[PDB]
Amino acid sequence: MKHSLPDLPYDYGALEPHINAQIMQLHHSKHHAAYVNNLNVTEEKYQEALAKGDVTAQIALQPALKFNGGGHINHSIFWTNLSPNGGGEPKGELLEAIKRDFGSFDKFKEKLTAASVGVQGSGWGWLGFNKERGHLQIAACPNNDPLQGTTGLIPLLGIDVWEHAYYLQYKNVRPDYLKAIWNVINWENVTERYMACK
Amino acid sequence: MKHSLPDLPYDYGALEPHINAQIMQLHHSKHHAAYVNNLNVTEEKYQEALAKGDVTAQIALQPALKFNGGGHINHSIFWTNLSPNGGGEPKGELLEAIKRDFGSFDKFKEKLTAASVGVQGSGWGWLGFNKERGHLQIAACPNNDPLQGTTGLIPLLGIDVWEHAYYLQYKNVRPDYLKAIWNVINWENVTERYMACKK
Ligand SMILES: [K+]
Ligand SMILES: [K+]
Ligand SMILES: [K+]
Ligand SMILES: [Mn+2]
Ligand SMILES: [Mn+2]
Repeated sequence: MKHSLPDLPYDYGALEPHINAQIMQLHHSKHHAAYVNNLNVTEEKYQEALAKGDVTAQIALQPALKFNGGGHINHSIFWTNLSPNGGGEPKGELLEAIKRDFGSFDKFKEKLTAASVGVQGSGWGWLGFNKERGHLQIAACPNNDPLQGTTGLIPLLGIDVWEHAYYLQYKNVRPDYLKAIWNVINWENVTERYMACK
Repeated sequence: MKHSLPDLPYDYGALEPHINAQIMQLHHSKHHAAYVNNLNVTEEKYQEALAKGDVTAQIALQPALKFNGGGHINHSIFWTNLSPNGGGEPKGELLEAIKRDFGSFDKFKEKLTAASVGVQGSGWGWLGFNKERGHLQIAACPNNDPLQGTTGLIPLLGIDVWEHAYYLQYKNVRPDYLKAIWNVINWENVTERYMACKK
């Protein structure tokens, strides 16, 4: 009945040298912890305002709900999208879909990189599934706005481009972080999410 | 719970010739009614989502909640802000505050007119009360975003500048609508809302 912080499925240092253990520990144990806690606080406030029919209070809570709820949604997916066992290319129908919809795996990587580099301020780049069209789709989201809740696309792979996702290690050079992160993408998890859509 | 469409404080033609009866009837019986109906549907969907801990669903419902919920909030205030016995100027402490914060009643009208005419697309112009600062403040809101829920200001007087608020009568000439509406402002209601902000 309450949202909880999922354990990281690997050690804080498991993604070194691509994302260092200081980032992983802060990102999970400080940043995500705060979203979950503030999400639960906001949800309780929203339950009270709903039961009273206080629409002003409901609307005033929307920023916190989207930001912290989106934070919890996005980071929960993000941790499973990475793995010490990741890197390389997907296989099977996910790879065939990537080649069909984006031309090639490398072309897909440069489109998702571009979407991720192009976020001005805080946000996320996403590979999603468009269930209406039955094909893959790339989108960028601001701050912690979550993909499915704001666009209807089913999330397959997210890349956090908030500065806390990379700054300690890569400083201002966001492209260096994006170069590195391809080495730890958990294509097994992205594949499972894709198959679940179809 | 279940929100309801409030009765109008007067009949649909009571604000003529400034806002014609066809507009008032559509505005209350069709537009506000739809906000209530869609607000109730959206609240029930949010109750289901909360019980499931479905945060995606909660967030997907926010546009409909803000739009219809804000529509309900704003129009409920709007109807009480107008009156067949309105027009003229406020008195007492509200008039004192208007002179103090905007210089004069006429300069206040200019500023609220300008904010309302300046909305690009659908929206509202508002005179509000800033509780933190203890003075009056003019703001504009897009679409049906409600004043207090999005800015913290307490609404005193709102002017709907959605096209459905004036188009049938004034067509594209929103400034003529703004000039006419001053004739039906219920300063008694605005005063009540102001006094409530500070006792
Ligand atoms: K590196
Ligand atoms: K006339
Ligand atoms: K009058
Ligand atoms: Mn993050
Ligand atoms: Mn309206």
